[PDB]
Amino acid sequence: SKLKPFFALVRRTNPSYGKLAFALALSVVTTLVSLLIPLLTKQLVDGFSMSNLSGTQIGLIALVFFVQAGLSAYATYALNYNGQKIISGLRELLWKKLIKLPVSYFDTNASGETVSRVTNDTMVVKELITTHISGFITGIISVIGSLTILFIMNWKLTLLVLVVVPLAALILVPIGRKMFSISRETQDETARFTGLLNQILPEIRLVKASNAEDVEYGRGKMGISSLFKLGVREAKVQSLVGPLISLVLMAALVAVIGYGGMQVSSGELTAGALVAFILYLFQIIMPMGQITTFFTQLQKSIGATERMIEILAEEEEDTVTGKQIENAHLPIQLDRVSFGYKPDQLILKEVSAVIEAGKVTAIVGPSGGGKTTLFKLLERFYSPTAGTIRLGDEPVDTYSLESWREHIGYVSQESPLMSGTIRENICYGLERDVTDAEIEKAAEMAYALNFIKELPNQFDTEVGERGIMLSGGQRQRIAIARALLRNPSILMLDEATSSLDSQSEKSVQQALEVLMEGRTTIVIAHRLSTVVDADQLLFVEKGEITGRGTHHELMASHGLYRDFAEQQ
Amino acid sequence: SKLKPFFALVRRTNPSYGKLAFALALSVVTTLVSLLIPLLTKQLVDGFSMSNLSGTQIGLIALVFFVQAGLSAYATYALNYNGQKIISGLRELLWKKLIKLPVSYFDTNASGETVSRVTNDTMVVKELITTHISGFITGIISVIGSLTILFIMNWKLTLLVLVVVPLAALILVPIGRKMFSISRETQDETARFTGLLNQILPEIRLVKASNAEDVEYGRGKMGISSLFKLGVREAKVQSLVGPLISLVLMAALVAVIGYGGMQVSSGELTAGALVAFILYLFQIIMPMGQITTFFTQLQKSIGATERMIEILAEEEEDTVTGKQIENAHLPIQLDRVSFGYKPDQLILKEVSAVIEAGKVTAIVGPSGGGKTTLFKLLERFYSPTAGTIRLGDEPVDTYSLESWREHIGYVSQESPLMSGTIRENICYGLERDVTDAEIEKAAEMAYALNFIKELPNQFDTEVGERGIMLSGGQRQRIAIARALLRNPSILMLDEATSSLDSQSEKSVQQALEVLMEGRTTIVIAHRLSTVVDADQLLFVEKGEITGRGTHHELMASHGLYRDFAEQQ
Repeated sequence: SKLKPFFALVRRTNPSYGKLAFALALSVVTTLVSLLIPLLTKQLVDGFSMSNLSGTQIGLIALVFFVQAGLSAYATYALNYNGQKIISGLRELLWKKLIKLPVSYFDTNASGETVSRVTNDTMVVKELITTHISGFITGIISVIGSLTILFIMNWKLTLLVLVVVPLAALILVPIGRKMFSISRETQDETARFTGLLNQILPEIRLVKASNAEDVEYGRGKMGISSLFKLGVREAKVQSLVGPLISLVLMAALVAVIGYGGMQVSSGELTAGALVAFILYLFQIIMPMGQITTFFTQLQKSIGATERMIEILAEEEEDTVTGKQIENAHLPIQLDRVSFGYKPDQLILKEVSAVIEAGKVTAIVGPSGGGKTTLFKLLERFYSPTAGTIRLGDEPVDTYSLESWREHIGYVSQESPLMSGTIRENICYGLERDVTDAEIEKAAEMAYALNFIKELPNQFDTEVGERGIMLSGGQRQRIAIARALLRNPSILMLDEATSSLDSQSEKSVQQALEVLMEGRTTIVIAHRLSTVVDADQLLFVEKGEITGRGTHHELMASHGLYRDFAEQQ
Repeated sequence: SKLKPFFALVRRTNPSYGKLAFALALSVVTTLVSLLIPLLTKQLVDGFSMSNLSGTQIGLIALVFFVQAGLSAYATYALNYNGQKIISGLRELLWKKLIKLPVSYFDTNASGETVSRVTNDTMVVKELITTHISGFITGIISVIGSLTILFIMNWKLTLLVLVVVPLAALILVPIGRKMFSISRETQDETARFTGLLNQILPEIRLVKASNAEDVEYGRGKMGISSLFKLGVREAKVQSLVGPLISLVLMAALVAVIGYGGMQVSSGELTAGALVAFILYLFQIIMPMGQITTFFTQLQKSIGATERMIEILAEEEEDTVTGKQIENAHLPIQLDRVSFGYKPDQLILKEVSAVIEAGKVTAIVGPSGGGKTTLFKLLERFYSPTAGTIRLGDEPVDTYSLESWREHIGYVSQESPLMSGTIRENICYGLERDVTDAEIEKAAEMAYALNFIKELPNQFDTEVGERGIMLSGGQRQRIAIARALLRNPSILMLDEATSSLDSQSEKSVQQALEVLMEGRTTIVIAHRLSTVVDADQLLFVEKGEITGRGTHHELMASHGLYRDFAEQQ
């Protein structure tokens, strides 16, 4: 059952299984050559009883060490290479998924955690493919192959190892886990004290103004006393754990190596068979660590595969389906539309309005009262739960999101400065073979050109978390230049959520005034005073509405919530 | 030279050196008993040539293992205990230093880094005292004692080990450092990609609005391609490093164990001497790790001692020197006073003013222009560079800071909520044997009592980063209750630096109005509108002054910087 998704996740990378198979095979053949070195050494050590060295025996041991190293090296490369080509394929698939997910995905799921998916979870599967599967398979063959040769070569000394090794681990493992618990307990008390000092030192002015220097000292002195009473328990425990580990491990070693030595002097064994036995003990006790490592890792890695195949399961945003748009200079309408993240818990209910062509229609109201939902529905960031948004005759789901997002233009005042060249940020995603004669003219109209020419180069600069960093009206003008160069029919303007005051007003207000001409403009307001001269203003509260006029017309004709004209 | 401060830092803890000496001694005696186990094993293995076991030989090997473990355990305890008693003493000394440093210490030096001093640096010295010094000393005796017995027992097989062990390390160490460089290079490229995805995913709305989904994918695809071209270099390198480590380590093991085996069959050695030789190889190759560990650690630890003895070198705030105060209901004056952190770079120059008894005197001006320095001088948080602050006749440095800080009362509106009981926060540092009949009455006057009785208990609650958390006018009223219960003559009121708007105004303004009666009140303003009705108002700009009137009197009579009455 449980391993079914892991091979389905690997298969879709086109992994060329013949090359992985061979690499695994060579890993096995290498391990069977490790078992032969101590038998060649037995033949050397026993043969030297006639004490002239047969030079061909020590040459054959060296030749087998070099063949061992060649097959180990090719196998290690082959595993690594093929694993690196799988990880890159998974990366690729997660990336193109991520990049096309509905943007609502990102509301529910933390961006930085998503990135961890791509980066970390892929790594975890790499380790299994490259390292742990081979390590397991080879480890098993090494341990069983060592013990089956040992049992044929001397059974009594093997039975002693099969008693001593688990009887030692039966004593060491309970002791290891108890010792580790006291280490963790001491780290938690150290964090608790560190937190006591970290709260007293920023308060130090009040501590001194109060004459409280003696009482804070007494309370810190209590905190070093609990660290001391805990540290003397760690000292008591570790004084039994330390010498008990040394006693059990050498007593085991003295019993095994010493009983083998007693058989050689007794005549029950040869000096070469003791040399072979000592060489196989490394080939048992060392790859037992890679065996346990496999099980250790598989527990976390299997979760990682479910954690990724999750992602690849998600719905993509279908941008291409439906009609292409023409003549978007038509009245938008919302027709008794609703929205919510559940069928019951509506954020917006049965709302109706028209948004006229070549007109300005501002959106306003109390925070959380519904404004952001009405705007995200018109920006098609969300799809409505019932009713239709319309564009003249047709419901807007008639039209391709790729075509809708070519006719709208988005500008946020709390503007994100994405990393790149100052020109590329003015034609971002605008695949039209654009020339600097046009890019300059868009920067002119945006009142950016005179500032751009002030930067280190006449028309280049790198910006973002790298290069030049820009504030307020400098980033906002290159955004208005991007908007201007795209030629939108509908403009969708997002005021600052963090509620900053506007900067260098005369330039950015003039840049907007040239962007807005002839454009159907929808704007969402975080303070009411920024939109008061609009042709139409919409007031949204508790997922319902009352505003359907210009500001002074509504303030005269309706006035049921005059308070928001006082709070502003 | 370099170790001189380390023993001076340890000595002042009163470390009872006789007990450390003995513990070290027992560590040595234990190590000399480790060297005897393989000689008793040699005698057993050689004696079994007449193949009836002398039961007293295997009893004597067991008795020496139990004496070894007893002396190891007592020594390990003794080192740990004594080390735990040193660390607690250092902790104690750093703490009482820290707690009494001039508060200006905390402007220059980061609080959280200071805490690290206490916590981490002390730990580093503990490891040296408990673990590393003994480890070194014992390690040396173990390695030299093993090699001197080996050279007496069989010299030829010792010379082979003295050639093979360094010739192996001469090949493995350059290879280890090259491999580690490629591991670090791959971690830095992984961080660079993770940073590329982490900047594109929060921008995803702009990516989708722009139709930029294809270009962002292409740029992420470039980032997985550089990770692939780097990972296939790590694969090339590791395919040579992996099998070369296995080749050199077993070829060394086959040469040493195999040449020893050839001497036993040749007649140049006995089976028991080979068993002793194999048992000493663990006692050489294992404590070489603790030797290198010592040097590794000492490099960081010696720095740690200079890093602490630093601290203990600092000037303490002398709170006790000079006169005690009586009748502080006298005009404060500043007499041609100055301040700065350097003799040249004055923050305040030759300023003169009187602050009348039973009067209110507010401090105002542009940010960074000098206001905070004039206030911190009156709060005696700083000492003036020239001239004197005075209290009636005498310069204020006549009086004990412990007595001055009993006659002033400090209240900050951006109030720190220090951790503790809701009653103890109202009598913090007020050592007078106070009773709940008084604490209640102070909470009444502060308009806190009616809120306190609303909490989970009638007059208890734990507060801080634990228990109940309180906002604005709730924490401010227990601060005004503390101020009220102390009976200040001078009140020193600090408005919010983060420029928050005031909350539940009618209660806190009434609480202040009852605190302020008959009190000489000095207040520092972050907005001018909060202090306009004061008896006196002081305007501070560029480290000089012009305001010396009440608000409307100054605004009429002077007006040289009317702009701050417009900016407010």
